[PDB]
Amino acid sequence: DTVLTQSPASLAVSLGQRATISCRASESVDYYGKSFMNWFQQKPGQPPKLLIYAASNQGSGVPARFSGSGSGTDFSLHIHPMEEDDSAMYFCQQSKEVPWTFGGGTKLEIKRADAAPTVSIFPPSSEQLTSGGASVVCFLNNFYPKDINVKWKIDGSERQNGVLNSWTDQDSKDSTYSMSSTLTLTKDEYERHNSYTCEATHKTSTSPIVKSFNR
Amino acid sequence: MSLPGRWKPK
Amino acid sequence: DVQLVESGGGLVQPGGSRKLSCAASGFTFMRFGMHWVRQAPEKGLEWVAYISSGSSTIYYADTVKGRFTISRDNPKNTLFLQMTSLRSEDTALYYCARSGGIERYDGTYYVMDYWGQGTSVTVSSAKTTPPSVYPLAPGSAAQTNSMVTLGCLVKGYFPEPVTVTWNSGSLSSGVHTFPAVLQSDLYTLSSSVTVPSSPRPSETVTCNVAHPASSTKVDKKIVPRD
Repeated sequence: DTVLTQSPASLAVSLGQRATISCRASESVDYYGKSFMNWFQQKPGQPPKLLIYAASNQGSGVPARFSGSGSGTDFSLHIHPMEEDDSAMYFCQQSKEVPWTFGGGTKLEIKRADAAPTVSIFPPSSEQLTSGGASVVCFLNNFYPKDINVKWKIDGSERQNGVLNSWTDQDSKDSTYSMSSTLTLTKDEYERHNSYTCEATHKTSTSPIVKSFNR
Repeated sequence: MSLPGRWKPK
Repeated sequence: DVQLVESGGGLVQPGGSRKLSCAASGFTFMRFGMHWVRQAPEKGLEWVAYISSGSSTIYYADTVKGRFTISRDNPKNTLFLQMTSLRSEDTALYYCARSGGIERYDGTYYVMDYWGQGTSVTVSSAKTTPPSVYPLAPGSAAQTNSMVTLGCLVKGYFPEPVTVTWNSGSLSSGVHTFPAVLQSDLYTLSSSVTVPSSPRPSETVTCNVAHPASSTKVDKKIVPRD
């Protein structure tokens, strides 16, 4: 099959700027003077949408900001100027051979100013303790960039086990990220400690933001 | 030439 | 206009069978070739199968060729995907996309111009489990400025998905529902909301959680600790 190498895997471009995504085919996709190269935009939780077909032809309701160039095995999708709702996953695809193949995709995000997270910690609920469980939660909302480390501490000792994390995708209005981290212990082990701490290190500071509560 | 599902000549 | 609605997805045991449908409207269905494309959790798009307008030409992905059968019923405006010998690696959201012809002075170039929202197929033997929903209320040293953050932890459900709303949808701003994480064949997700301090607990805040796969629906009021 003709393999498509799509680069970069992800990128961050400022509003007003150009975002270019490249796609290399293992074999030429040229056929009868045309280039069987297409590009799709996929918004989170949404189906893919055709942007460009035949290498440089814009699809139905596609803004002029979306362009495409290339031939043979060399192709690029250009987005200029970059705007708010452009944050999404993009994929190239060849329609010359069967099977139809797609690039690995690239997550395009809006590069916005650095914003520090809003950290809040939560103790196990009465109802969960009744069940014999104890999940401690830490919300780290609205920060940029996405990179951020959270360490859990129990009586000052770092904990690694029983902790699940998750990040929201870049938000639609502020272009920020949010993260969630939960530490789950049994009611019996939770009741063996006093202090629980959510400590987060993000590019916006040297010292971590710390939230904690005593049992 | 005709490539089923990809190209159909006029 | 052109509308494509897939259906039939769900949890299927490995080695199982499942038929997905794709309802078409807004165009002359019998005139267009159709495709099935799947997208695995945190993965790219992978073409599955193709069928011409009149079913004369059918193409399949190699990894699907023996177990999956694509067909259509033009009079009923429906595309199907029959799946058998389901493998865990078939777990994905399945989309049907239309093969639209674009006219050139020399021919018609085809491309997948319209896609459906898709149906989720989970190939697993883990048991369908309802979510345990817990309120996340501030701790005693509850310091807070003009706003307060609350939340709900929806623990141990299977399979995806679960929909989460706050105050039945009234509270829509400042809400963050994080993607579920699968740990030991059980999903867990949490959701936060920030409401002005004055509104809590004066005004009530509750999360409404529904897990379709289990006919689950739960309302969970966030009451102050103490």
